[PDB]
Amino acid sequence: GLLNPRESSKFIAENSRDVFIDSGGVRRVAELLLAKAAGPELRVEGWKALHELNPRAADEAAVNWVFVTDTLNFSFWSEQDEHKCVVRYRGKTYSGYWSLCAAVNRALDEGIPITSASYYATVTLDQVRNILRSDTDVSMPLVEERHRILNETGKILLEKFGGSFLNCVRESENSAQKLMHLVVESFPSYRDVTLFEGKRVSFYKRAQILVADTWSVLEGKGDGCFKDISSITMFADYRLPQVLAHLGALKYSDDLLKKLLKGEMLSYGDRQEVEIRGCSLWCVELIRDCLLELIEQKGEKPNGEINSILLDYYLWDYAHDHREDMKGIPFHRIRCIYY
Ligand SMILES: Nc1nc2[nH]cc(CN[C@H]3C=C[C@H](O)[C@@H]3O)c2c(=O)[nH]1
Repeated sequence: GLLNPRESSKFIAENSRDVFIDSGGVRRVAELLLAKAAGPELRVEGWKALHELNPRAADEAAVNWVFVTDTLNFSFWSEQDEHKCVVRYRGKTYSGYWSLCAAVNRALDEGIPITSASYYATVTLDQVRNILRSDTDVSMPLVEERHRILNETGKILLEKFGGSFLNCVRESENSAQKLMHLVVESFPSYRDVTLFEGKRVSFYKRAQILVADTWSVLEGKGDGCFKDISSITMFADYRLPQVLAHLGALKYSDDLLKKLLKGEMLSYGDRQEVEIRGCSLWCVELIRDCLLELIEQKGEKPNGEINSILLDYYLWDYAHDHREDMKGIPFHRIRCIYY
């Protein structure tokens, strides 16, 4: 049956018709990452320290915060950049995924317990629209899907887990793989699985980022100490492929680039879609191996364990900060609940 994400990705990358991993671009990105390796952008602390919307505390509240956001961590792109969902929070302005986090903090500050399953298990579509309200005329995408998943997720947390994601965390016994597995098996919307060449492959974008984010928000300590944190892969979404294609690590075929430039919508499980995700996932594994080797070849001792989580976080932010520079190669478009 099921290949795990890393195995899935290797298999996809090796049998890919429309997407290509370019060793030269793998080298480049590794070296761009090397010069940054001592800075907060490739430390676990950077998750809090570079993102003011992320929770400060390492408590049950923060953990449940990470849960609700990674539960809804899918599909923020809009049809045009002039015409998107924006949320204002404490006099600052956020679009995309950050507009979700703003929306959450905004609700918490209003006093609505949006990070509590007791609440979001029975929250209405009308309430959800309210909480996620935009400050432009344009709504966040798939709000109906965000409502349905909240209700399903809340119920399951209240029934199986005492209404707290901290309980799920503790049950994983400091294993990131077990936490990822528990999540995938307990919460339907996280089942980020499809087909390729007649084998079941897995990506687990949201499940993996949820584990990474649990790790980050608890600062790699306590219930968020994970002995096996380096086993987590990148989180295969639509932005990380874009920024790997920009930097020269990923190459797309004529036909694929055709779709991307015209804004033609991909479907979840389309081969080309699957190939982009799988190749991206494997691409990052290769950049990580390159970087570690470069760090070795300069006879160094890093001050923290570099892993595929941290590279992903970095490259995602890079995506965000350098959007204008990437116009030339668009991100692939899809509407699904998985990313
Ligand atoms: N691949 C990927 N997909 C994603 N969707 C949403 C996020 C949001 N994560 C944020 C927290 C730390 C990261 O630097 C990023 O600012 C994300 C990602 O960090 N990576």
